[PDB]
Amino acid sequence: MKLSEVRKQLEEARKLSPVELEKLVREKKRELMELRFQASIGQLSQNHKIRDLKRQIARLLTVLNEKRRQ
RNA sequence: AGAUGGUAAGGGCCCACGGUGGAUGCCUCGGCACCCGAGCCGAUGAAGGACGUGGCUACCUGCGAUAAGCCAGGGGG
Ligand SMILES: [Mg+2]
Ligand SMILES: [Mg+2]
Ligand SMILES: [Mg+2]
Ligand SMILES: [Mg+2]
Ligand SMILES: [Mg+2]
Ligand SMILES: [Mg+2]
Ligand SMILES: [Mg+2]
Ligand SMILES: [Mg+2]
Ligand SMILES: [Mg+2]
Ligand SMILES: [Mg+2]
Ligand SMILES: [Mg+2]
Ligand SMILES: [Mg+2]
Ligand SMILES: [Mg+2]
Ligand SMILES: [Mg+2]
Ligand SMILES: [Mg+2]
Repeated sequence: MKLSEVRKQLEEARKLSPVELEKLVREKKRELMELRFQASIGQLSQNHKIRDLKRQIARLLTVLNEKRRQ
């Protein structure tokens, strides 16, 4: 992902509630599966998207853990 | 009547050139010694492991379902 898009992702994430972060992670893990399915049938030439979503999910869960940690 | 040479199936010695083999010399990522520095880790689960982890990934390295990585500060360019 572009550095600017990563910065923005964290800014918006840090404004979300724990509940919204959970819902969002759930949806991104759903999209990851969809990406897996495509990569499995050789229909995902943009394979960089898989790593990207995975790190997004990690960033999201990192912030979720941030919110809950205090 | 007599006398003495050319035979090389193959062999021997020498010479040339190869093959095999990996000595020798050069080399060094590694090692050895001494000296100095530094010196504990663990139930907040250690030491050490198993299994995982990559779009394609056998192994090694890293990492742990957030899985060759997540956040932030510092360095750097
Ligand atoms: Mg990043
Ligand atoms: Mg004769
Ligand atoms: Mg002869
Ligand atoms: Mg002959
Ligand atoms: Mg002889
Ligand atoms: Mg020879
Ligand atoms: Mg020889
Ligand atoms: Mg050789
Ligand atoms: Mg020498
Ligand atoms: Mg020590
Ligand atoms: Mg261990
Ligand atoms: Mg491994
Ligand atoms: Mg960082
Ligand atoms: Mg940094
Ligand atoms: Mg920096």
